[PDB]
Amino acid sequence: GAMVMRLGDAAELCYNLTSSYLQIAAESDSIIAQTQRAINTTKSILINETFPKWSPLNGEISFSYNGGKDCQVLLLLYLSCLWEYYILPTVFIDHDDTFKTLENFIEETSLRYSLSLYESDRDKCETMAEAFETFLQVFPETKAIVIGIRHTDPFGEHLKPIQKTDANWPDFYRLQPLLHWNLANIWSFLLYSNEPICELYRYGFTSLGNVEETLPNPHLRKDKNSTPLKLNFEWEIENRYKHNEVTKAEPIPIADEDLVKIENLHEDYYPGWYLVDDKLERAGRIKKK
Ligand SMILES: Nc1ncnc2c1ncn2[C@@H]1O[C@H](COP(=O)(O)OP(=O)(O)OP(=O)(O)O)[C@@H](O)[C@H]1O
Repeated sequence: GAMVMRLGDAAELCYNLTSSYLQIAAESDSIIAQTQRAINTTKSILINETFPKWSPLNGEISFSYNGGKDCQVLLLLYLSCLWEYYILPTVFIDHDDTFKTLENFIEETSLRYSLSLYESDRDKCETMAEAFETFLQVFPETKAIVIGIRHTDPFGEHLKPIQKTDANWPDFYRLQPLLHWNLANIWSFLLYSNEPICELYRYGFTSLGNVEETLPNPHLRKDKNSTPLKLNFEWEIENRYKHNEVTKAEPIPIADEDLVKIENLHEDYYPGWYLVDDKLERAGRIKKK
């Protein structure tokens, strides 16, 4: 059971769930309404500003993919806009310290969505720019790369939806259609989509840095003596997009090695979607000097 979809079927599903999200009846001051607005801006950027300039079909555009929450939301919206526009080269820079659950997830979703995955060499000591230069050598026709970074992410401040790479990178246009999204919008859309998400989030992770530094978020630690946290995504979860027989998905449990690490904490956490404050998204970290 590999939950595999042909690319066209994956695109059509994504178009349907995104359209379905947009049809949710919500109050103007709600998280869902804000998310619908964010989706519209993202669609406009892709359909109106991106696709007419760079062809998503011939290899001009590659999709920067690392299996995280930003990546998956952008992938679902990108697939939606491909279907909308018409009716998948992907690049992951691998590291020696990536969570096994994330590695697994990247592989599983590459299968699920019929992606064409390129991975850099996790055993080569190199910068991201250097890894992308090698990637350019392999795919010299690449003009643009889709990146799901948000303004609230580190180094997210001075970015624009369409922006050339820095001087030390290979020469491409960065396509950054998710900049205006906030953490709450990411969770709301993801939970509603009923698509598989990296299961580390379910255990209290709000970011996925690396195996040595990242911990479940201390703000999400369960304690009899803390005010219990409220869930802002009850509707989305309870009314999540119902899939047909072709498109059915199931979560994939976390890697054995990661469950052992979580169990070793002897502490339980609310899932990551109990966090909606962007300022605390990377709070789950080992104390370093
Ligand atoms: N190692 C990588 N390989 C390919 N793309 C990457 C990589 N790291 C970041 N990116 C790109 O930058 C965007 C930001 O992802 P990042 O993982 O930095 O943010 P996030 O999803 O908010 O955090 P997390 O994954 O820790 O929960 C991603 O959507 C992806 O497009």
